[PDB]
Amino acid sequence: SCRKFNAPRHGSLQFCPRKRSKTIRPAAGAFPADDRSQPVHLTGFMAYKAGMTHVVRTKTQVAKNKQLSREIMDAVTVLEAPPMVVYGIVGYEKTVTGLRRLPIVTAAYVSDGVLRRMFGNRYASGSVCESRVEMIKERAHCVRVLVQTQPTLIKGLGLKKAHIAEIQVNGGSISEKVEWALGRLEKEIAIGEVFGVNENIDTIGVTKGKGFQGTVKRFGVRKQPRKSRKGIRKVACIGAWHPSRVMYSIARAGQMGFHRRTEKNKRVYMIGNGSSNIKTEFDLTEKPISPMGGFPHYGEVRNDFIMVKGAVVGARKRVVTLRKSLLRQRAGEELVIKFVDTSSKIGHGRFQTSAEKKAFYGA
Amino acid sequence: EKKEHVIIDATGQVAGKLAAKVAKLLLEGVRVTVVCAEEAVFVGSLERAMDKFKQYLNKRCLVNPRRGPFHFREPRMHLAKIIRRMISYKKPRGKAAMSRLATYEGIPRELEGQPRYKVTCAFVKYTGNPNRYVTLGKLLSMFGWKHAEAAKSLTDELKERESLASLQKKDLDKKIEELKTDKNFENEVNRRLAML
RNA sequence: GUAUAAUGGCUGAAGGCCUCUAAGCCUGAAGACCGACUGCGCGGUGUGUGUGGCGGAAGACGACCGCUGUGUGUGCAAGC
RNA sequence: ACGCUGCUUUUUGAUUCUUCGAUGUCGGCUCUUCCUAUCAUCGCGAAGCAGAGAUUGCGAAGUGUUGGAUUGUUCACCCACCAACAGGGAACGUGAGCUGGGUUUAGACCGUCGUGAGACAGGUUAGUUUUACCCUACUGUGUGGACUGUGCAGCAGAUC
RNA sequence: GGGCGAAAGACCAAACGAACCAUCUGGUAGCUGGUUCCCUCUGAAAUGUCUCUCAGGACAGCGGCGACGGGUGUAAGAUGUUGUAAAGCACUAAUGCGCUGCGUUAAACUUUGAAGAUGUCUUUUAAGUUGUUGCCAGUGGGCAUACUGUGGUAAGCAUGGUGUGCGAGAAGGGAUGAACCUUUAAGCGGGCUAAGGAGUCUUAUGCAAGGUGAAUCCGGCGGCCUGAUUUUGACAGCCGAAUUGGGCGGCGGAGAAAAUGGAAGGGAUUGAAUUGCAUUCCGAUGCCUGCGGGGGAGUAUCUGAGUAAGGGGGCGGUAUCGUUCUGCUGAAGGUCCUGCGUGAGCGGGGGUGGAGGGGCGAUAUGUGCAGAUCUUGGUAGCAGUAACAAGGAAAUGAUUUGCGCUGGACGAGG
RNA sequence: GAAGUGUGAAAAGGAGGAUGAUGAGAAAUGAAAGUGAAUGGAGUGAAUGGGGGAUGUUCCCGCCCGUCUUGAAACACGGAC
Repeated sequence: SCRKFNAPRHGSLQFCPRKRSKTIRPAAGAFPADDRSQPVHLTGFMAYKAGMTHVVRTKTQVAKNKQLSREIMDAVTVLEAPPMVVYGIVGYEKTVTGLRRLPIVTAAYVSDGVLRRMFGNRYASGSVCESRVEMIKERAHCVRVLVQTQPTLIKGLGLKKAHIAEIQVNGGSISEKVEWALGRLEKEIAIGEVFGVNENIDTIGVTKGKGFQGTVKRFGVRKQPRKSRKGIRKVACIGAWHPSRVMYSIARAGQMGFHRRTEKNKRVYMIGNGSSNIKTEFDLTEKPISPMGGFPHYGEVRNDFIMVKGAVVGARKRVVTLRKSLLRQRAGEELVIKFVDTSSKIGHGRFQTSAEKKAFYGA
Repeated sequence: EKKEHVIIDATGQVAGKLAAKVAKLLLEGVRVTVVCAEEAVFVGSLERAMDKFKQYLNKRCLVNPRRGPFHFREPRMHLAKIIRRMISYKKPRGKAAMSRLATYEGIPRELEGQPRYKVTCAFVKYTGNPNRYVTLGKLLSMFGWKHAEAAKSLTDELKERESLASLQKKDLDKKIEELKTDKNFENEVNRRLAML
């Protein structure tokens, strides 16, 4: 009855039920806390996943601590981020039932990629603008803008249909938030005006899909011994006689992957443009940010990009949401990068810079 | 067939003694709305009321909590559930009686100049513990309710603009009074009275 | 992040003295509640969906993500 | 100490109310959940508490509590590690989940008992593990836009 | 009841520790299952004796149906019997001291001795109003409770005594329950109560006083009983007025630890879960009162629950003899609609059908179905599901090409 | 060691369908279980029943029969129609 040899349970109940996500662009669950003693800025951005590579880094300890300088090799992810466009304003007031949204201000000319997302692909078949601006100034506890991406600048996605979202505006004086966004309607805002190097960031996206999966893979339970009749990939006992029902905490077979996940404390390493040479490294060569042959199953990076440390949710060409940290951050160690690898990721590439391959063989 | 409507105000009212009387009105075909639902009180100490709400939260279907009992933390939703369990609500005569009830925190805007009533037996000053009680809004804010400062605001703004409307009305009662005591006034009205 | 348990304290009677307690107050836990994170119903709104075909990052079948002729073939690049 | 008063339902008895036109009877392996009468980890008292190491008490069930030799064993007993290697319930949890070593009809050997056919909770060896395609439960999936609010339900890091 | 066996009780035409086929044979069964229409009047036992008797039977007890026939299941006045409870030491058996008293006991001890039981006389005491006999059934596992014993650490344990219940007893109440409290049985009206209750589910009012599971400990109260101290200055540490020790009766707090989330019936309640009250009210199929129906009775009336079981009066199938009618101008059967009857059942109307069908009296019976792992026939759900097949191609296919391995003769059997 | 009788007075005639002919009549009668088509009403509650009222429901009451048994709605047995 009482069960000798205890062990931890297999998997977490924080994420049950494990359903598919209902959308490819999940909306953020919270926004940072407004400090109205700063200038006005934005708190997020949307980009697209390209691929992974190397970097070598010098661990600054050159004080006479027993290890002056170490080398450290770290994996990174590259995301391609063309500039976004602002086309609206939104305010929220406070009631006894919570946040109530006020009528919305549209700019002068809504793009053709914003109309396909709102009304489908076959959509083609004033002072009232000024009165609505006064409400967001009298009322409106908090303010947000409506932004959209420009997927037609990355012609390996094949979209023409934009992703749109609401992003909070931080910085004080609600009448100052509004007039900063009135002088920005129909114009672009770039990712270098939002995030900076050596900062911690959050990501939000959807994971790689796997379909219908067995229970050895979905939860990590043991296999049965080799003599066993009726198969070995399964759980042996799904409950006691009483209660005379199966519980929600038992492991079963079903959908694995394509879930909504939020990850936190990813460190930013570099911010550049794809149509120029990456540098700030301590070696001489030119080397744009894209490997020999290209990123596998992706084209080249020709717009702005951002580089962060480690793994990042999702598949190649899928959209991701970037958010500023909600926690307290201390400093960040000093970052010194001195080499970025750009060999071929198809096979075992041994050259950087195809001109270097051309001078090895001769002809 | 009935079409009567009553607005009930709960500010110093014992919550159980009000619920038992509001449910007998609903069964006899009267429409009720209870306003200021966060100001009803519970006789006793806050340590005794938190221990009783904590045992309520413990009740939970182990097999599948999505089928299980649902614990509401809003004052308007919680006091509506006390009235529901005063009666047999699974049967069709009880389903109809629950269609005649509305509950609010604070006072909504449409019910601004209409008269409110109190229940004569639920005043906390008739018990032996006047000055030892907890309001429904302080107890529930310690388990998750957020909008307690936005409810006191909305009620005072309506009270003040319901007091100004009383000053305009009272002064006209004095200007009309002098007209009734006039000279050309009476000799006129005595003519209309003359033709019966 | 807020309020607490055991314990330790402040002011203070009953009981002219005394006392952390009867009214009140300060502090305090891998615990409680809340936040953050995932899922579902219901609401609101200057807002209501490409019949078919073809693809995929999606998929047992339904569904989901895309376009509305830009495929196939061939050349170069990058690899075994 | 000598005496006296209780609680639990984990032992083994006592009883014979339910089931003999059948409720699959020991242990292990696998997997989930609950109790506190707390072993470790967090907070805090006492001392015949100098320090160090331990001993005794209170709040507290969130998270942990292992790898081997001999035995079918439960149990037991040793070796090594460890923050620590606590105790229990769920039809003595769990055989249309497995395995079948114990028990285990029909073959056989030994000891004791019987004139004999045969007997022994005495030892030994060889001995078929059937069927879901139904209802419910549970896991996904379907039940006809775009951007969001807010109620309910779940819930994660722990230790050296 | 024989065979055959390098032996396993193996094998002898898919069952072998005694094959198969027909008969005797509807073999016997103290054991299991089933046993067919309505209304109405009465109504049990689960105990004693004997039994190869113990899951059975006989005899006796309790009940039904009769028939015939004239004259006390309670008390009072008198007078007998008894050896328990309690108590006691007079006998039998026990038990401490002091050197005559004090102390402790008894199912198998009794000098005493109840309450209660039990005989007889007198209706020439009260109050009330049966004898003899015939033919026969079911039953012989009981159980609960108030009070009262015996065995057992104890038990929803086992076994006795007296009454009343369930059994064979509905209905109202106790949230729910065979047995608890009220009360004994659904016709149509009018009145009133019982148990239990009157915030809300849910029919229906108030007034008052306190308050906010064991040993073993702690506190309180305009409560009560008993003592002590004090204006000649107490108690506490000069001050100016009450201070204090033991107990008792209500009330509260420690002692107080279990396994899915959970229960004064629930939401709740500071008296809407405590105590004391009554001048109001609600509440049965019970009571009173007016009609209707049955059965008794000596004919102004009284009386209705019921298993096992027994008696009276009715409804329906098929025929005979014994009388009396109807059908081609459309019978029976079948289907829908409609009247009468407490009921078993009996009539009429419109389609369909295409040849016979009834009433009343006596008489003969293979005479009435929901059940028997009932017999035979037909039909559902499961379910368009499990299972099985879809063999390499070329518009055509006597042509081209791709794959597999049995191929050809005699006998038995067909 | 079974199961299986019936066009009509007359063949006066049919036998895939449709259009027709003959006949007094398309032709022994033709129940229940169960099903298809059309049309009226209701539903997301297991269903079904009694009282009281009504062109479905809303209030009250109501666990599945037969049997053995001290005792059955029974996690006692028999029972798809």
